Amino acid sequence: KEDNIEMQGTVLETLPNTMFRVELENGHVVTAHISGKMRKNYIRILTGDKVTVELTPYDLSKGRIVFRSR
Amino acid sequence: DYGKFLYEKSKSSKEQKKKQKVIQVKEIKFRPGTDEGDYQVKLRSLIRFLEEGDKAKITLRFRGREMAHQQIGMEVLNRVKDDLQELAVVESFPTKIEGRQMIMVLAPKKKQ
RNA sequence: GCGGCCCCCUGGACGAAGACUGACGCUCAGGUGCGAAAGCGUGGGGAGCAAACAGGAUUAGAUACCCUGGUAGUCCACGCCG
RNA sequence: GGCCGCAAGGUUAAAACUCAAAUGAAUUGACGGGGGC
Ligand SMILES: NC(=O)OC[C@@H](O)C[C@H](NC(=O)[C@H]1NCCC[C@H]1O)C(=O)N[C@@H](Cc1c[nH]cn1)C(=O)N[C@H](C(=O)O)[C@H](O)c1c[nH]c(Cl)n1
Ligand SMILES: [K+]
Ligand SMILES: [Mg+2]
Ligand SMILES: [Mg+2]
Ligand SMILES: [Mg+2]
Ligand SMILES: [Mg+2]
Ligand SMILES: [Mg+2]
Ligand SMILES: [Mg+2]
Repeated sequence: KEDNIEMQGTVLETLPNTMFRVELENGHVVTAHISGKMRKNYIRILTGDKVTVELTPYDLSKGRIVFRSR
Repeated sequence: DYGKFLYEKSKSSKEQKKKQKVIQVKEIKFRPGTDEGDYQVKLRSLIRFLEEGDKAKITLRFRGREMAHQQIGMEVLNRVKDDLQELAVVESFPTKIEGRQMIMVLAPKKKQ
């Protein structure tokens, strides 16, 4: 959390367990899982959207989605 | 009248049937979600229909925000196009969506 | 597991009263037999059925339920399976 | 692995690993292309 990393990306394909494959503005692909409120707000994500992706410096291969472009 | 009279009509009917065996209606449906080769399993059934002679109508469904997927959905229809390029003649292509469905129709190539 | 009728060979069970042997009993690891239907081997038989399979339908699809057929099997003799 | 079988297979019979359960009877409601008045 300290010194967080903030990026956008595009979701490419659906995975089981509501996890997702997202290409990143820098060319990298990451594995993403949903946050609580867009889970609590019943907001479902489809293929192809632009999404805001939080990253952590410990590992950049997997991130978390926090905001989807409708 | 005599019973024999029944056959000549039957022979004509089967001439109509072999004219109609193609006109039997078989429907195939797909979704943008379909993936992992389940598409190939359904193609296996399309093949068995064309060799018989029927036309096949390929339907594909978008629900609401799945419109973003029409850009990929038309390709799924195209993936049929390439697979049947030597099996089925292109007949009708859906230029527009109606009521959330794209409808495509193909008929088997009449091998010479 | 056993169902038409008759004959032949044969096991078991139960009741009455009396006589006889004199505990000769109960259970049982290993062991040995019997054991529906389906199935296997060799040779017969084959009406009715009926997996597989052919054809007609149904459905979005229907390798099914439904309709017309139909092979193994079902039957017999001797082995096997357990 | 052993034994049996012409073959299908039968019989004897484990562990790694994984979860905080699985289960039986009965109770009050909802539901049935279940009944009755
Ligand atoms: N996609 C797809 O598989 O088909 C759609 C499916 O819903 C058809 C449906 N079929 C059935 O119930 C089966 N029940 C068992 C016997 C055969 C069949 O009947 C059905 O609706 N039947 C109707 C008649 C019908 C119209 N189109 C096709 N079949 C029907 O009469 N059903 C009877 C009932 O409601 O009890 C019953 O099934 C029946 C009696 N006799 C016959 Cl034939 N069927
Ligand atoms: K005595
Ligand atoms: Mg006797
Ligand atoms: Mg004594
Ligand atoms: Mg014993
Ligand atoms: Mg038998
Ligand atoms: Mg039949
Ligand atoms: Mg109960």
